[PDB]
Amino acid sequence: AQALWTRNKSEITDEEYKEFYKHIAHDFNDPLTWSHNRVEGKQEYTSLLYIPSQAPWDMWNRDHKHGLKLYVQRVFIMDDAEQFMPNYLRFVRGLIDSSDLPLNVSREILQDSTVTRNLRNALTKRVLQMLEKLAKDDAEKYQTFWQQFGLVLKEGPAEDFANQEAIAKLLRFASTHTDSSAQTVSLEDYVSRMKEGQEKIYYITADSYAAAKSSPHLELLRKKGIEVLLLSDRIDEWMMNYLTEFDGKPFQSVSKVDESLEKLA
Amino acid sequence: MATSTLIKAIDGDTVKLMYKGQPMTFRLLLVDTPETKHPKKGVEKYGPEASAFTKKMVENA
Repeated sequence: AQALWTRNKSEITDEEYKEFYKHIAHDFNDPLTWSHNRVEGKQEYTSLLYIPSQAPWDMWNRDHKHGLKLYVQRVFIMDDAEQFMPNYLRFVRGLIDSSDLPLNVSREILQDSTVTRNLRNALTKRVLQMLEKLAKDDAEKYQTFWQQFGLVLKEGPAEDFANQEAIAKLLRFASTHTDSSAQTVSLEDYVSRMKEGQEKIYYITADSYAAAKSSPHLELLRKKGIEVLLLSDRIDEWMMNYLTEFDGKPFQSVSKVDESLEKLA
Repeated sequence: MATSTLIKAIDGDTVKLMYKGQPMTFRLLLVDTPETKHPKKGVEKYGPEASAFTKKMVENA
């Protein structure tokens, strides 16, 4: 029973982490996973991040709850300090201790300052780590994650399309594969089921999944062995506005034709 | 081939997949290239550790 964030990982079993998440966030859902890192030398900061199973209501409120508990030298300064994670990584909730950032540090310093800017990108490495790691840690956890924070990661490829591919691997969409609202199939899972001549990634853009699903012709293609991605997210339309291609395979609308016949021509 | 592929499900005529939105985002995404061996600490998985072994039952769900 000590300050768990400054404690060494060897003593800190899973019990310690799963309890401490509920304690620090004032939340009572479980963490899917966590990333405890101790860093020293130049920047003496000890980070302890958690991935929520469920999205709090204040994840999409005008009053903010996304972010970490800011500590400086074991001393709590601020709560919900999101200036350690960009708005596209807003889901990460936990705490971070710094010996670099001042003790009188404000929310304004957290956003603007270059040392804290380097702190924020250093933690972005842990976010990418936890995300892909979570998908292979337990695919059920990442399924739960996306059904809560799926709109959040779609701010990513719409921001920077240069490294959109790193986020595109992580992105989950719905499909004709299954008539369920659970967004299971990634761009990974699409490429895995791609047929001969299917050089394009097929999408259907919809205001609601039920509206997409109400269409009979979905089963026509699944009967033939083709999968069409049913996209129902409002933000998705702005996400694919930048995400034009993944894995060398360019994207295709339902209202357009592709080269499937061209190979068999 | 028609104006669209054999999939006639929520079509119109033609479209550049989907587009048009207000730039609400600011700037920062994931790193690409440098697999930095120095930042690690949280090594391996914390679900079934690796393939499940010895310890792994139900404790770390």
